[PDB]
Amino acid sequence: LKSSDGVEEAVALESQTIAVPLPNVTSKILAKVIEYCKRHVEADADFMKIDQATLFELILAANYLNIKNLLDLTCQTVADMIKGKTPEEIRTTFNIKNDFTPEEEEEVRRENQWAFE
Amino acid sequence: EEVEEGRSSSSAILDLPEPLLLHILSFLTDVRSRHRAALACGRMRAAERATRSELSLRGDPRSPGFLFLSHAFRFPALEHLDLSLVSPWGHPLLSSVPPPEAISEQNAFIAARLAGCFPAVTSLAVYCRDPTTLANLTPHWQASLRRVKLVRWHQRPPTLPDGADLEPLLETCAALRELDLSEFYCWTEDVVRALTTHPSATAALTHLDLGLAAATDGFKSSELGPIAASCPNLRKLVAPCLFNPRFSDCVGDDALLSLATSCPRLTVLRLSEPFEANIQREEAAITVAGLVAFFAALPALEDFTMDLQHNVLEAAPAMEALARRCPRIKFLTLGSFQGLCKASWLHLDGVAVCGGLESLYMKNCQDLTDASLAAIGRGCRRLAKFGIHGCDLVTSAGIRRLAFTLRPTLKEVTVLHCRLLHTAECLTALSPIRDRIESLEINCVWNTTGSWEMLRSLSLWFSAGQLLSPLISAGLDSCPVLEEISIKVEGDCRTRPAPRTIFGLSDLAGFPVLAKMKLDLSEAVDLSLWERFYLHGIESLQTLYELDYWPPQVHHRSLTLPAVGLIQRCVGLRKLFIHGTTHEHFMTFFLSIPNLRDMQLREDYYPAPENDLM
Repeated sequence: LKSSDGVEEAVALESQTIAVPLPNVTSKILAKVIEYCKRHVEADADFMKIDQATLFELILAANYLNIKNLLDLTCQTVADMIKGKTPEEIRTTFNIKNDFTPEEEEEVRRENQWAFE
Repeated sequence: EEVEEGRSSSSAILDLPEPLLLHILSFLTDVRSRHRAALACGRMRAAERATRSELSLRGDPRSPGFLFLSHAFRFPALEHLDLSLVSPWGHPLLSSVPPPEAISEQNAFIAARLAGCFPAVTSLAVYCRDPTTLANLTPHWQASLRRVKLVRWHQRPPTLPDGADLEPLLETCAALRELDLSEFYCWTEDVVRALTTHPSATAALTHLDLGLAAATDGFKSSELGPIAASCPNLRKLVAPCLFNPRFSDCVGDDALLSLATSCPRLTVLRLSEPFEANIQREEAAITVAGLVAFFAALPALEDFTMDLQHNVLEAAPAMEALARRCPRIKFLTLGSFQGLCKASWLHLDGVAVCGGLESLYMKNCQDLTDASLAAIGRGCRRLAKFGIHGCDLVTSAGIRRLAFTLRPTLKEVTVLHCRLLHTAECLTALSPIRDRIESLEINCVWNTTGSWEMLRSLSLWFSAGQLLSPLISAGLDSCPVLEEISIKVEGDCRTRPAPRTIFGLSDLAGFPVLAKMKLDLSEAVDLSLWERFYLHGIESLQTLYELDYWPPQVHHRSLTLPAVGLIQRCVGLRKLFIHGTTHEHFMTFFLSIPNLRDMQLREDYYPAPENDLM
């Protein structure tokens, strides 16, 4: 399999786009994708101890390459990062600007009041 | 040579294609986190609303505050809607019965608005005082409504005809497959009339729960027989039955075989005997040869509960039949089965032969021994959960050897009212899994005379007047990941605690992450003195976040003034549920507790007091 730069094995049926170039996934990310597919055999939280930037590139790769299992774990991780955080801490972690007016923000609060926690 | 990056304008999470953001949000199940996410920015608000899969409605949907919410308040993917907790708790929701032309178009309006916020509902829970609630609430969802759960702790309206409570569902909801009446008080005749006179609806049903608020004496043979016969497609049945053979209409061998034969597709079957008072060793009309035939008719069975007061004798051959004829059996709960595993030296027998078991719970087995536990440990290598209740011949050495032998696999243990198993000795017995056990359920019995590394959940049973304090000395002194505790008090007030002694709730203060408590005093019986006793020191549980409190039981169950005062000092509480009532205005809790959000008086016991008029 080709990188964006320039790397081949039999585990490759795990990606459903594959089922030989891959121009949208970089060499660093492809090495990690292959690593995940090898481990998923017949005889994980650790693999997911990476920086935020690499995580988002891996989500992008898992989507593009159509690896259902990889997209799930990788997206579940992001959800776990959101959990237990105030709106300001969510913003900080993910570098989000607050685009709400105070009135919109009050509308969101008033709506949230209609569900039990 | 890398240089460190500065302040960036781009956000990786927001630069993802929007579908991938929805996908992320779909994994976030903490509701407070979901609400917080929606407050982060406009894009996450859209993602949260587009992906919320379940919601329990908070507040009064009859109020203008709900009806005049923006159309942005919309959950297009939401499958499960729970309306059973709407305020005021347990009142008629969209009933036609007057508490005339106004009520009709006001009902139509609320329903339409609910369908507007929740277009895609396939599962509904609703507090259901009379059938017109269902008539007004299902036209918007009748095409897609697959699971319905009804809640009623109040008296059945006495003028209704038999089966009228279920009619609106069975006439209108062609997609209905699952009917949950576990918390729905009605007569057993209601269920029989509705379910034997609607074959269109009834032939499609796959799941049926018939607990009926745990307020009946059980379905009879003449009731269970017709119900089963009308539901050929049942895959899950949960029901209380009359098993007492002093009554000629009890469930025995014939009624059991007839259930299996009418419902051959069952995978989950949970039958239990409603417990009064005093049956100890009196025999059931269920025999071993009867169960052999029974299990042979249920080849798809995976999950089997038969929880009896009345005894089934010499049951080992029936257990061997279960293992052979139901090769997928995994989850097994038995009450008052005798001879479950004899444990001869040369072979495995009875329940020890059920090699596929993942969970095993045994109540009132009088001849279950340490030898039996040795065989079960050798035979049942996949056991993740193990329980024993009232098994008076099992010792700490039986438990210890089981715990050691099943070390790779055993995560959840129950030991309740076993005569030879007091608390300290039982905690020591669990040493081989001290660092692995996730959940523990025990009764507390004291002797006057390694952290629990993975213990997330603890359930404790006590007699009235008994102290919690010695639990720390008994072996549960260090529990770093213990987040939920359930305390239940049994017995009567025939022992007064010495003056200035308290139950010892403040002795849980040394558990660093204990966030959730269930304190159930409903079966515990001056009532204020007893509440003082049990609640004193609750304020010192620094991380206490959610509290379920059941006051002692006179048809109203009222919190006394010191009970209110002690709960009002729990400054960390986010959630407060009182299963009973209070003379105090609900706002005094919100004012005392700075971040209290969810508070409700849930009178979820039969019969619930009627408080209907303004």
